[PDB]
Amino acid sequence: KTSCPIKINQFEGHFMKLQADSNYLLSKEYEELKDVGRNQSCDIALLPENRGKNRYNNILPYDATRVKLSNPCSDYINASYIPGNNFRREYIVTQGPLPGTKDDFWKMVWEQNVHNIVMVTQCVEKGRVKCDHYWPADQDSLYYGDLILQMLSESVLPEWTIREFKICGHRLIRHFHYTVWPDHGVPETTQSLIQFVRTVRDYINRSPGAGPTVVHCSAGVGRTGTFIALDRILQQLDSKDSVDIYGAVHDLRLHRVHMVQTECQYVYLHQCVRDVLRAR
Ligand SMILES: CCc1ccc(NS(=O)(=O)O)cc1
Ligand SMILES: [Cl-]
Repeated sequence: KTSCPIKINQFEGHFMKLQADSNYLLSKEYEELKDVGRNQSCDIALLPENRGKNRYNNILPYDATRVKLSNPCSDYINASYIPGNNFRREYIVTQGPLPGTKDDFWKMVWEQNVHNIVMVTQCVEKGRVKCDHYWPADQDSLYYGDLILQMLSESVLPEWTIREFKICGHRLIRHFHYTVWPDHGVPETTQSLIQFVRTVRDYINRSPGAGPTVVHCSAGVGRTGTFIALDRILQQLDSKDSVDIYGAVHDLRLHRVHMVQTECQYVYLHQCVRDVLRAR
């Protein structure tokens, strides 16, 4: 079972059924997803030479779907290709860059022709480090390996910040930083992330020639996976007679471990779809 498409006119009642008896059926469904993709190895990520390149020793890309750097395991980064609604390498998902891997991160961005980066963690959350600050921070410039990055602009809004960089190897990169998503949790409202996703999707659509969209949080699984699932399902709502949350999360899990990492995130995806449909 790899799919559970729900007619739009039936979604409200479907989600109610899932929610009944303290989420009995929802939990059952989410538990199934936890077995998806589990037959796959992560041998490369486990090589001694790569140990320092992983933020979490237990969050590693599958060998089958990892992103390779050009060029020993100088080819290694903790990142995975993820299909979307539209094509098979629609996203690259990655961990929050480390001080010692941010040059690798930018090399990947360059080599993969990335124009858009989505960041859904803060660098520090409740005093715990989640992500290195890996960009130049005030209209200035810094080297990252063989590349130079320069900030062109920064627009701060209450729930996200959008930055534009030039990268020289001069491509323009947009960086979409959602700043109000607690780790292992969900945003305070469906409205907030729905708007953020629609905004990013608008920019993606306006990015002719772009490679994959990079999406990351801290581990590159929970908040990242929820973002991608919501991006996919919102497109389904706009273009199709049905919506397949289970199928989206299934497909994510085939490609990287733990995608959509808590049950409350899975619930939140349903609440988002329910709220969009109520408004429509
Ligand atoms: C314990 C490793 C771990 C840390 C953080 C997360 N959440 S996140 O993927 O949303 O950053 C998931 C897993
Ligand atoms: Cl890799």
